[PDB]
Amino acid sequence: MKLAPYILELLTSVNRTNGTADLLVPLLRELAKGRPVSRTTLAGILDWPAERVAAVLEQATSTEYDKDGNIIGYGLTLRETSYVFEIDDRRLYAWCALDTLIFPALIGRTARVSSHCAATGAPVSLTVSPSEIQAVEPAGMAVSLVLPQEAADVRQSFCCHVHFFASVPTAEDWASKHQGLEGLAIVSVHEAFGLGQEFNRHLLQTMS
Ligand SMILES: [Br-]
Repeated sequence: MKLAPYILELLTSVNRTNGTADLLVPLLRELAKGRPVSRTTLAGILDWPAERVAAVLEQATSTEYDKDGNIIGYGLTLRETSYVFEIDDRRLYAWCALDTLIFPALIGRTARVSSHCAATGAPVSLTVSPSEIQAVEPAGMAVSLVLPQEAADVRQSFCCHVHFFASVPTAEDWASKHQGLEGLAIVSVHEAFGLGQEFNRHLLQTMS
């Protein structure tokens, strides 16, 4: 299917102010270590004033913080979700299925991803590296997509609709009961991974 509209809107929703991509990659790499991230740690990595870190994050409405005010979630998160995302000996989580496909390339590490089919509850898993997917179980695994909204919180408008399914026919049956969602579409996990690759290429091309 044609994926340009999805790539365009996700980039628009993710890149709200200059420096967002510059901040996002280092942040994901820090979160993948499995501990909360302080704004001063980010400031030092980037060579920015901590105020500026704060300004970028403030536009990032969905950002999750802990009781200490440290960052614990921005796409990749320490707070439990339906999408388990493990890097070596650290268990992390992700906000949605497409996230699990995108982050390995940005972090530079291979992740073991696991979840359950949104329609049937069957366990699903795969291994996602920066360049390819492997051990897709079951082999016909699928993903749902919707068109992201520009002036909405990304979790409410996109992430909550983007799931894994046991198969394409199972996903399509599920989708038949989900009208009024702009751009709702079912793709194989392979097609979704390719969408992630194209998104990443465009995102990285906007960094320093
Ligand atoms: Br198009």
